[PDB]
Amino acid sequence: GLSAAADQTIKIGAQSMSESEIIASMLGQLIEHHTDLKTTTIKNLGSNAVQQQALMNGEIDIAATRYTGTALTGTLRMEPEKDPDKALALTQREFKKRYDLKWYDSYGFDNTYAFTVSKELADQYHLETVSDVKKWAPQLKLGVDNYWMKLKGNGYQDFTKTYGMTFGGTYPMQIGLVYDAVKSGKMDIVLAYSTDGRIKSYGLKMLKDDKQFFPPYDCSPVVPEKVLKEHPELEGIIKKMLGKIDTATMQELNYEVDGNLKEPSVVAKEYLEKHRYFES
Repeated sequence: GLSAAADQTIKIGAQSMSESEIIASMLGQLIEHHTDLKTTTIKNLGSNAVQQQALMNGEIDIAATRYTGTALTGTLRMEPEKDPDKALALTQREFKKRYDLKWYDSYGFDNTYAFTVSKELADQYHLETVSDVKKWAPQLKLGVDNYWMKLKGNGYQDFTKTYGMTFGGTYPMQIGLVYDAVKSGKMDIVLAYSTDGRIKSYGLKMLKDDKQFFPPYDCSPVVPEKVLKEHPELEGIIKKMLGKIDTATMQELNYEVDGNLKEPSVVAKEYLEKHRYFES
């Protein structure tokens, strides 16, 4: 019954990324700071598509981190809108229309796929943009996550159509591994994620996507409207995180996990303490 609503646990899902574990912990700890609700973390969801199915089948009550261009090309099966604002606004309307899901405004950061080389290779061959690598592509080994080569929309297939290049070799691996793979010289180029802490720490060079092949990847929490109606306090709490975490911040938090080997929960707790749980 409704009067027992506050006794239900709020299950917050995390994709298999350090970023998504940090944000899901941060949002869980903010909810518990403000309310009597219990929360749990539902970790290792493999991909955007898994998070979507978990929202629709009750596995998770909140997706902590979803990304506009991933949702636009992959869930919605729409062509990639290139403007951040327009892509957010389309994703929010289509998520509400199709699924009764509320896609919030962004936390403040975008986490894009980004073709990434060592500083040494970039310096040697004057590489600044992805188009710069077209003449070298047959001599390059690309390290990539275990999903993007297979994607029908805006994945490797469409990339080779847009840029007109095919890499000598492609090597799918857990995303976390690509940073040391390119830094150690095992891969020549990697499809990194821009918010990873190791891009700055390892001094890697992200190549400009000169053709704007990629859509924006602004990061937001997503919640079923039914969950918000039943727990009317959740909207005001989620709002406290929106627009508060910029790219530089998110990179520092990811570095604390992947570089400083802290637990995502501890990294999230230290950050909430530092910033007084977003109200001073």
